[PDB]
Amino acid sequence: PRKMYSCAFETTTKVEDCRVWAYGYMNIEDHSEYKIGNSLDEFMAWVLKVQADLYFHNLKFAGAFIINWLERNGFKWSADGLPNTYNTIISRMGQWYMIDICLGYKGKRKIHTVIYDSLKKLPFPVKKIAKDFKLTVLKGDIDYHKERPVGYKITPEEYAYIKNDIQIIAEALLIQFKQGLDRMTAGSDSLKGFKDIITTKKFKKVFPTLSLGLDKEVRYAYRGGFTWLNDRFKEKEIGEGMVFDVNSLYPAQMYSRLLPYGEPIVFEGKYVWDEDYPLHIQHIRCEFELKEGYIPTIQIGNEYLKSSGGEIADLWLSNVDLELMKEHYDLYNVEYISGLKFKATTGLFKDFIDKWTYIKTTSEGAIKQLAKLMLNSLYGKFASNPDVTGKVPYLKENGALGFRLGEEETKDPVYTPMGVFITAWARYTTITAAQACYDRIIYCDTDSIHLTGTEIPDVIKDIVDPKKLGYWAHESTFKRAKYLRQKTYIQDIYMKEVDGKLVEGSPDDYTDIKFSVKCAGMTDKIKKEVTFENFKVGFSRKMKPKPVQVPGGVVLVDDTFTIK
DNA sequence: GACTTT
DNA sequence: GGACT
DNA sequence: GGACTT
Repeated sequence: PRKMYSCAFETTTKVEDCRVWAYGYMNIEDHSEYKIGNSLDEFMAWVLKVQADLYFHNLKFAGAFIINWLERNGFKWSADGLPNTYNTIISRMGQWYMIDICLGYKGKRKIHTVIYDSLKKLPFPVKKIAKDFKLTVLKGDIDYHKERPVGYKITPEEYAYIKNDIQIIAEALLIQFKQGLDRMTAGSDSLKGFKDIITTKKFKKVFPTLSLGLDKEVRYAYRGGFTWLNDRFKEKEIGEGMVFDVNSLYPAQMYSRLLPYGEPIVFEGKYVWDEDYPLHIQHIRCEFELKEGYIPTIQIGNEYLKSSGGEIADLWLSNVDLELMKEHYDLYNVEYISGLKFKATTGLFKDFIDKWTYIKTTSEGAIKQLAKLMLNSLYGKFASNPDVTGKVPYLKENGALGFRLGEEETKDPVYTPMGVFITAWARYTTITAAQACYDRIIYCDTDSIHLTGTEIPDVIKDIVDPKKLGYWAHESTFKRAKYLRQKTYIQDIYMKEVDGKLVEGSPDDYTDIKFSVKCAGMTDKIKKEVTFENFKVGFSRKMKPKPVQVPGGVVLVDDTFTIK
């Protein structure tokens, strides 16, 4: 069958002169077959002849260079696999999955080279993959901005970095493929594995294909994690506190919660209790005002709302979310419009989760990471959007890539109600624990609650455990902290030296402090600049790479990052 | 609701 | 915090 | 065909 290669480019960083200055490829099955060179023309000649499957890490980047070349070297876009054309899978939202370059046919053979994104398989930076998969990695980075003219001679040091980059991804992908995880994406692998375990026969019976109209209604109720900063603590210096984190939040909901299956039944007005269809999604219009003493749960944000402010809220809510809302808010002018009710059961994920949890628990390094990936990448596939209308590349007048929305396309839904309820139960888990600890609650993010003080609250003692699925682990304790916004905080965390290594400590048992920085969108280089003294709204650094399409490819231009 | 790449 | 060219 | 979320 087809050979597989791990590939990379190094590129120049001038908007007026953007080009590949190095390429590397390495056979994923035979890491001894590899080549590094300084010509995209040379690389692409190989691409056209190799009739293989190629992988770049973060194809959205390298892919720009490839398409720029194709468009200048006699290839046009086609969905239909015509000779001397290329097809793509680029989503509406700009996720890159595939470039398929068609040469035509020779004798019986379809001649093509397919290029995939290894980031879809291994959703971490290369450096993190090497660390977690226990693979050899060289310290440091290439000097990105060094002056490199056309034909620039690659140094031994640059060559070694490029070889290491492609070999890390080759090693990681080979391990993944040897486990049987050889579909296009981590989520696709997870879903296939789940079907293997429950059987396709059962899957089809219990997760029937919903009409596009019904799927759209269900999807209105699909929301993600609960992330919230208590205004009481916004931009304030905090003393001691502690963090609890659920042990495997989403798998825990899948393992034990009542979850929907089967063909829904539509109803008008307000849901009437049906023990046989005990879960529902309710379309409701209302105004609302948060009750004193309660955490807000309605996001229409980023922020969770205290009030509808005279704008009528038009919501589709799972019963889990609806009951939270009714408890946390006073509701006014309520109109129950319509909804959908579902059969439900526990246990649909037991065997899958048991299998991969065992592998996780009994394995190390690479295989352990893959078990985590299988467990973590399943729920999201249930709410896959049946609208798969994509984006088509083209060369703009200036010679840079532009993208147009392509032809309308739909596919079958998977089973969106399952996604709606998995995330609803996850939110319920976190919101209810935070609410129980209302007097001390600082911040929530998805599976974690942060409290003032250092003693475990009595009200959650019985649901705290360092390891047990779905319980809250006491993750850390801090000496001081500062929270500016959602996903934007720092902590001085108590640590202790054990066996010559630093691990989480406590106020009564610490040796040192770990200074921890969390800020969404902040790069690691910018994180190095942060201190307790300078961490405030208005903190700014012109150090955030932003991708710009230019003639030849993409330049990552350093842009201003500001805490707003 | 992306999350990485030079 | 906020990309989706 | 493929393709977690918008």
